[PDB]
Amino acid sequence: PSNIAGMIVFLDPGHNGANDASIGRQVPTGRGGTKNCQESGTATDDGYPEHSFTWDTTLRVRAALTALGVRTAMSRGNDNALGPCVDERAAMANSLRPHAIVSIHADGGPPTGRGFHVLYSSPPLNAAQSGPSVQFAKVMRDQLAASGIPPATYIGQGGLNPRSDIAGLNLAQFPSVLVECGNMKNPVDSALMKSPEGRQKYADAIVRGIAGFLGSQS
Ligand SMILES: [Zn+2]
Repeated sequence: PSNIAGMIVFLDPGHNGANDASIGRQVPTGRGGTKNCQESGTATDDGYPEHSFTWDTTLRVRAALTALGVRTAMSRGNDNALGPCVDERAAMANSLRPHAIVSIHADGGPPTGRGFHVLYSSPPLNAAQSGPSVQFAKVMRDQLAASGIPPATYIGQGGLNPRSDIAGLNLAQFPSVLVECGNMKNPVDSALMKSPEGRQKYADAIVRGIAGFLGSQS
């Protein structure tokens, strides 16, 4: 898509490369409650961690966006130390007033279920959540599915998953979606996630979703 160079994308590779006791501290959810600052994240049965999958996949997304002239910033800068709380990741995104926010995750579900789901804030708390973020979720879902990655068989509908319990989505004031790429407990998704080429496969599809949404906003 044209007229996307110079637009701003905030990238959030879920979880931290290391955790301490401060991840249990309570932070606001955006709907009047609190939850833990951070969670360790899930892992494959044999211990490949979500935080490394999201980190490396996000680096691949960033490189492709840079090649398109798209500005990026990331919520964390390594995969071996503490990272920001879930409310802080939303605050970092909001401080940038970006055109798009993508948080990248991997899920833990029943081992026979595989595929992606795209989460978005619902019920919406502001205009970005009510309109553009819903459109972004659909474009992202379409591009993941067009890439041959099946929509999740075990949660959501057709790969879309309206959610009220994600602090980073609730607190965003700019277009924002969270991509659960697959189920780390499933043999196919875990094998893809453990491979550099599989992580590139997820990244390429996410980039198509981002670029398609950015182009639609122009
Ligand atoms: Zn996660």
